[PDB]
Amino acid sequence: QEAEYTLRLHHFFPASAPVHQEYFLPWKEAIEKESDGRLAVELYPSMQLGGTPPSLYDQAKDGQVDIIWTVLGYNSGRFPRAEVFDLPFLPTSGAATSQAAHEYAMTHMQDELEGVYPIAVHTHSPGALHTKETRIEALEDIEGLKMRGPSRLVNRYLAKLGAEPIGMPVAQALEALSRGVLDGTVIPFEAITAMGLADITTEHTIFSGDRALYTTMMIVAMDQDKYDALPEDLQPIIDAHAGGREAYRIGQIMDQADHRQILAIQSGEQPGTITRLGSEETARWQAVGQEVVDEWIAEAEEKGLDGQMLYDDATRLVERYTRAAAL
Ligand SMILES: [Mg+2]
Repeated sequence: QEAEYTLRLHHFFPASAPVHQEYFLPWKEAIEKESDGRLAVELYPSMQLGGTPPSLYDQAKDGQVDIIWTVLGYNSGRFPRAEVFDLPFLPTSGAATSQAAHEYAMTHMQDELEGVYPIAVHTHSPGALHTKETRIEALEDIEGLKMRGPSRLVNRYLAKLGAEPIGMPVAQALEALSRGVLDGTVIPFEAITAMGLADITTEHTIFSGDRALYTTMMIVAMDQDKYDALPEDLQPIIDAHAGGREAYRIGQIMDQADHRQILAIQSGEQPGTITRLGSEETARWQAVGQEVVDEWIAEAEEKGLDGQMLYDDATRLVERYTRAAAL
């Protein structure tokens, strides 16, 4: 059939992005086929419909476009309950942490996400430590390093570890590293390569055990008004391709992409070194992490949020979905 509704999906990443190739393309297919063509989905990567990434959330909410994919934290401070997912050593895999974020958001973020229909609230694959020169084999080795963290809480963690955290827009990264304003940065492996950093930051440190350094919360968000305008027999087609199992899948795609990057470095296909810290060393980093958690909880309480309850629920959910997947 001819399209009754055309859903324009807008995001910042290139069409070659794993999520675009492996999630949005099949999402588009399923929506179109299951609606018998009544729903068309048009994909616009690389900000091809205009603006910059901090404007995406409002582009969907305001109905300029129908669906967006974005980082909540691009509007820093806008989603204060979501920030719990930025804490050090909270996440496990992108897949399981994603499923946990979705459920957390459905429980706690109904007002924070008012006006969007959440196709998937998820996280990216957990990040790692990337430096030009310093092989980080112990906590002591990060002391004094100029490191760009990708969130407030990761920068706070960096400062507790004794690094000097430096805030700047993401586009300034490659160049601040090359200019020597920065020693390194904290981001996933897929982001290192896509940013043109794979030959600049050739030392990479990851950790032992069933928790990883950090992630942040992302969303595939539809204008609630557009969802509400769809007929009763088409809304369920969207519902069938929305929710926590979609979030899991997005996270898993991002996990697979980061794993391929690690394999490439380990094989020699890409240059550099991957250092994994042992268990006991990793515990020292987690102990510092716990200080950031405790500070976040206190600050949240001071502002009227039940921070302890939220942290406890985020961590409960991460454990739930990690265990379910391991089985
Ligand atoms: Mg709206």
